[PDB]
Amino acid sequence: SVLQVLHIPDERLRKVAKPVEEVNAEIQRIVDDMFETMYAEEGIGLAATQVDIHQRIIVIDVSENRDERLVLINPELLEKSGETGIEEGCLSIPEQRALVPRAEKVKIRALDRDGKPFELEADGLLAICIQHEMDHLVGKLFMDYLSPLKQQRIRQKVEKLDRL
Ligand SMILES: CCCCC[C@H](CC(=O)NO)C(=O)N[C@H](C(=O)N1CCC[C@H]1CO)C(C)C
Ligand code: NI
Repeated sequence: SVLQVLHIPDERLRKVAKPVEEVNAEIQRIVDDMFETMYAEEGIGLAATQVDIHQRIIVIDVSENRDERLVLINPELLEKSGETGIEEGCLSIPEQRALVPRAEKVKIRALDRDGKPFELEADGLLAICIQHEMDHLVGKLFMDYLSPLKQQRIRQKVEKLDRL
C-alpha cells in the first residue's frame, strides 16, 4: 500500500520514535509499504515518523536505477567524521530544498528487513541521506538548521502548494 506522507506544519512530525521491539510480519509490511511510498513519491529515503508510524524504521534507495533497497531498523550511530552539505529536499516539505550541515562519513549499526544486525560505513549521498532519515526519527527536519526567515519562506510555500 502507498501511505500518505505528513507535511509541515503537522506536529506529528516532531514525535520521537520508539525502537522496533521485534522485526516481524507487521514490521515487514510497514517496511514494504514505506518503500512503495518512497518510490511513488520519488524519494531516496523515508522514515516511519513521516507516515505517522512512530517507530525507528527507515527505508532508503540511493541507486541510479532505483533497485537497491536498504532497510535501517533501530539504527545507531557508532562513529562519524568530517563535514559536508548539499541542497536537501524532504517529502514532508514538498518542493523546497536547502543546504544543511552534515557529517561527511558515518558508521552505523542497524537491523535489516529480516531482523539481522549489520554494520554499515557510508559516505557521499548515502551518508547524507542516513543522517536526514535519522533526524526524522528524533523529530528533526532539515529546515530546523536554517534562519527564521528561511523557515518562514519554506512554510509559506508548502502551505500554498498544499492549498492548491
Ligand atoms: C539528501 C538527503 C535525503 C533526502 C530524503 C528526501 C526524502 C525524505 O523526505 N526523507 O525523509 C529525498 O528523497 N529528497 C530528494 C533530495 O533531496 N535529493 C534527491 C537527489 C539528491 C537530493 C537533492 O540534492 C528530493 C526528492 C527532494
Ligand atoms: Ni525528509
